[PDB]
Amino acid sequence: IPKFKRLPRHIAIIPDGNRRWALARGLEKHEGYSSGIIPGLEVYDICVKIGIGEVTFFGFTQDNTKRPQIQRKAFTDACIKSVQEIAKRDAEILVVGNTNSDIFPEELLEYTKRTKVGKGKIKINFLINYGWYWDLTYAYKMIENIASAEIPRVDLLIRWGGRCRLSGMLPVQTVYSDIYVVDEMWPDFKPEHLFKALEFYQNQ
Amino acid sequence: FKRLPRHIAIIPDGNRRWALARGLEKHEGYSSGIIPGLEVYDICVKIGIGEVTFFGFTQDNTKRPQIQRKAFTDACIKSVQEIAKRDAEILVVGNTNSDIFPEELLEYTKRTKVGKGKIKINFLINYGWYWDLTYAYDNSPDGKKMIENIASAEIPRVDLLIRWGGRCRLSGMLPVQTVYSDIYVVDEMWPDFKPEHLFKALEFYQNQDITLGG
Ligand SMILES: CCCCCCCCCCCCCCCC(=O)O
Ligand SMILES: [Mg+2]
Repeated sequence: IPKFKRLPRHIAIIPDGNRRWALARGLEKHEGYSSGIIPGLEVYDICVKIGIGEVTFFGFTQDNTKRPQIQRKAFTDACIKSVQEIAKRDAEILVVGNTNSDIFPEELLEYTKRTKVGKGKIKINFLINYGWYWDLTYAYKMIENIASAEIPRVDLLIRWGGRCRLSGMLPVQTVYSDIYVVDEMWPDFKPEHLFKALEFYQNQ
Repeated sequence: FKRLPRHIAIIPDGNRRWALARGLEKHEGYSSGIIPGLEVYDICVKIGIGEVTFFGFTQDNTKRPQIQRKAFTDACIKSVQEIAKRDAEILVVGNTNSDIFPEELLEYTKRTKVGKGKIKINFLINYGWYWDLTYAYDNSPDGKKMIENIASAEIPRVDLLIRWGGRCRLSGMLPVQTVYSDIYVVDEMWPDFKPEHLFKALEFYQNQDITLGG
């Protein structure tokens, strides 16, 4: 672990590339997501270590639910497991997303209010059945009243899978965010990816 | 080009750093930012891009020193006036309820056809993301309204955003329209614009895998 001069208060993670990763290894499109769980744990461990205040994970969106059922099952199960495995660890967990839906997993409903609030420990947010449109129109003041109001400004956003876009992640919080793209697919996560992103951030 | 974006956003950043690096004062770069805009336009009209939105300046850019605000305001006025000469449908979006908004651009705050028109050129002039979103929270009876009633409502979704000056960020440009926008960063400052910059950005967009969804 290298020594850092600047550190971002809030990191956003877009863990994209799961399907392409599976295809490139001769697996089915849906068989990459489960390999996304441990990388989530690695990012958590490294963040708690260097003392990052807040991390927001892109879980899945209402747009992602329009993908085939065998994929939706895979990334929903992968997301559920990811939250549960971070629940085990010492973290203030919040899940933001449209609960008023069959699609939202019952397992995660208990995290839609921040657990272990004000214990002076890292905050980990998950976007689960999230939509930018759903988020903004949640208001009915407004900026304070958006669904994602508890999630503050994003300083550094890191996306895996080589695509440079927000895919509708936190339009309000990301307005000024520095974006770092990793070309490697999420399941091919290396600690070097995160370190190189933190190096990019401190050079601003 | 096989694929073309319907709507390109331009963040013409790097003017001050470009000036400094040529032993000029910070404020003296912006005027060298006018012609590059004209070049982007010509190329966009040539290949038949439907819509281009230029980031002019924000309500945040007005907090900068007065010698700089003067310069980039004048550069923007001149850019619009020079595009107004050509064949474009021109719109300016920004907070007109302010001293800071240039009187010279008030007439363009409703889309204005000039020459043969066709291509839509937008300018963000005294723009702010917070102003844009809250514009809807005026007298909108529901949420289905708000999105349709944001200040920038007339500006549709952005397909490709190209930013000069080597920084990968939106700087609060059209948060609603940029949710799915592919972002291409040119390392060179805006005044150092070469056609190759735009052509590479259009290659990047063409090269995107359409199987992958949003
Ligand atoms: C929550 C951290 C670990 C999650 C493990 C993988 C399952 C999450 C699903 C990944 C897809 C989300 C990113 C898609 C981006 C896009 O829509 O373009
Ligand atoms: Mg700048």
